Amino acid sequence: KEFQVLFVLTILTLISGTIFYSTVEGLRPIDALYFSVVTLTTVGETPPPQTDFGKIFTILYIFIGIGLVFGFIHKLAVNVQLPSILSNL
Amino acid sequence: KEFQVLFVLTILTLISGTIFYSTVEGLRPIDALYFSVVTLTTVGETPPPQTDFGKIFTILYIFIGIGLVFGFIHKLAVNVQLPSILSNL
Amino acid sequence: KEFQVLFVLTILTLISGTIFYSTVEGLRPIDALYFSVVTLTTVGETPPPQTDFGKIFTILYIFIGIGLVFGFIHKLAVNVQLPSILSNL
Amino acid sequence: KEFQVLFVLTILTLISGTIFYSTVEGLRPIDALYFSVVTLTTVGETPPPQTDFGKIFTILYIFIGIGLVFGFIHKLAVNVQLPSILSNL
Amino acid sequence: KDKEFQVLFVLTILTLISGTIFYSTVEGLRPIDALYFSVVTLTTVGETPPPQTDFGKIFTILYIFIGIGLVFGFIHKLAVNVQLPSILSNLVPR
Amino acid sequence: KDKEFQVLFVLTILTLISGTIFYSTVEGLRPIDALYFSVVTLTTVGETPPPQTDFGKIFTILYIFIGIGLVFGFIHKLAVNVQLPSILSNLVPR
Amino acid sequence: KDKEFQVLFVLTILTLISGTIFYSTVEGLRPIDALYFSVVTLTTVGETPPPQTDFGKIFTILYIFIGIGLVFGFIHKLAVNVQLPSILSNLVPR
Amino acid sequence: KDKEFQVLFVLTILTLISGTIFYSTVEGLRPIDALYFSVVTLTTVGETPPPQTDFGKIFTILYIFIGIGLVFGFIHKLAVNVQLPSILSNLVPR
Repeated sequence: KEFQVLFVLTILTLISGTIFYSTVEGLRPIDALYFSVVTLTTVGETPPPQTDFGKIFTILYIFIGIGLVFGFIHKLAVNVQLPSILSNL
Repeated sequence: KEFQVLFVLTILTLISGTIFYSTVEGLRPIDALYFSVVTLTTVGETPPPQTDFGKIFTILYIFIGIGLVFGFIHKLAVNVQLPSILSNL
Repeated sequence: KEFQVLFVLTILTLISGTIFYSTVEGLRPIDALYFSVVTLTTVGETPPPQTDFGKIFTILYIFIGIGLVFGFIHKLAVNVQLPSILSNL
Repeated sequence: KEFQVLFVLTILTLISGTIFYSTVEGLRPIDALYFSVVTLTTVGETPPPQTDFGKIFTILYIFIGIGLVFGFIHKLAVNVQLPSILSNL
Repeated sequence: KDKEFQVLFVLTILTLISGTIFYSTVEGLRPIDALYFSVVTLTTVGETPPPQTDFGKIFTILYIFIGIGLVFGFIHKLAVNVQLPSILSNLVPR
Repeated sequence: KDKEFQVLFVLTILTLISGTIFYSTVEGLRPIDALYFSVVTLTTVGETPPPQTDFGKIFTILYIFIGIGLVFGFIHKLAVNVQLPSILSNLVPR
Repeated sequence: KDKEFQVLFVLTILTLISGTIFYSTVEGLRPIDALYFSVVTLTTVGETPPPQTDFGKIFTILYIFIGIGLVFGFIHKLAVNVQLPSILSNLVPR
Repeated sequence: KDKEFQVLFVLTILTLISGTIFYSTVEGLRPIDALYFSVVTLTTVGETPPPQTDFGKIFTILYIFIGIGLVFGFIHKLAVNVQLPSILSNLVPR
């Protein structure tokens, strides 16, 4: 249930960026999904937003979304991917 | 009070970068606010500073500011956004 | 054995990206190895993938791979590089 | 002594990148210092290395250096910058 | 954060109040001694004799499992969120 | 997560069952008292006399080292994964 | 870091000194026994009888809640910041 | 990691051996009882009487402060690095 909710809370957040950048920044959804994924995960290998609105949202989106996104990657890591290898080794 | 202070310490830090880059690098404040936000959060999807002074400051600003910035995102996450969803689920 | 496995799990993951980007994105292996290394570590100082397939994979690769990659850097840090300096100081 | 050593271990590491990129990549030291600082801290707002040698080193440098660099920012944060504000509030 | 120290505090008092009612009725302790038996049992000090009735024995087992984690939770929150900061302010030069 | 609380729970019962069989046979305790001696020894309360036989003494040393970590593991998982959330839901206004 | 081990150390001594004064006056213990009762009560060992006066009982409850967290804080800082490094240096080949 | 469990293990045995020598000489305990007094005092169980000599009392105070942190360090490393993985492998279907 914890991995379920972190997973849902993440998808929704990603869905929200995707709708946002693909409307406001004019990205195709796949590129907007990617800009959301690499921004929240802090990879950051894209150019920055071009509209001021996309800039203000990216700031709010990063503060709100990073903690949830990293929360999932953490619970994903230690509660789903690890045991698999760990019991197996 | 802890979420208050981390929040203030953050705003001030952001305000300090914003004043800095919008003066020294010639950015408009909104872009300077963004360069500060994506640099401290380690997203990093902008070009680097262009002046040597902006470069020296970005190094000091990253060391000083990252720990405070990530401190807020953490307390924000676990003490304000989580309970909301957690009590609700 | 823990530092061994985290090390192997990492190499394999890196090997998987390297095969991927050097085939799908057309990178030479050394550049594909680098795109995998700087993406999983969240440095992110390259352009983004150019194919949609490379984009979808980079999203999955980041979620799966970041937790393992940061796990290794952590165990590397505290169990191999630290003691060396710490016993020595 | 702990904040001293983490501080020294960091400077040395930065000094090592700076010598490296300013020789191998042809950067002026100030830009090489910056590429080292934003790469180890995972900001990553520069282009990637241009030589294959600079690429291989950046991979090794990131694995070795990130754990030490983040160790300092952490001890800096919680043992030097925090108390200052915390005792004061 | 304080609401947290408040509830842990209340949850503790209640638990202690429960033991006190229990041992002072079932074991025949005076409340002050029953309060003490609850406090030194949950905190794991344990410098009293054990319960004498089988009912007091069964309850002490359940009481220890349920109560130890709450009790030690309060001592910890007490420690870091009320005594520490106070120590910190008390050590400031003025 | 629950499977975790299940196993810690089982591992604990078994351990307690082992002590109970042990002290009630070797020390001559009635099972209820042997269950209690195991519970207050592993939880470190310790409000009983010590074992009387040398065999009960050797076993209590090994039993404490092996069992304390499991027992305290269950009290912790119990605490944060079963009592806490319940406390949290119980404090929701409806 | 050391200043931290210094203060935790002082805070502890003071606390112990307080109990010692207390039990040796109110309970009629000789100071050495009162020092011991404070040390084994705060550390949760608890291999003494309980207090005999109601005043000693009330104080032991408050003393345990206030003192356990500090005492266990010192044992922890002692452990990782003074005994460990020493263990580490002691295990270096020369 | 194992070297860590090895040393914690050795450090513990030595400490126990020290108490055992001590109480069996100074307190007049037989070694098996002195081993037990050391084990239940460091682990904070504490289901024995206290020391009878003032020297045994002073040593038990120092012994508790120095030893508790090491002893609890071993029980923890024992727990997560030797018993847990074993539990984990033991619960694998084959």
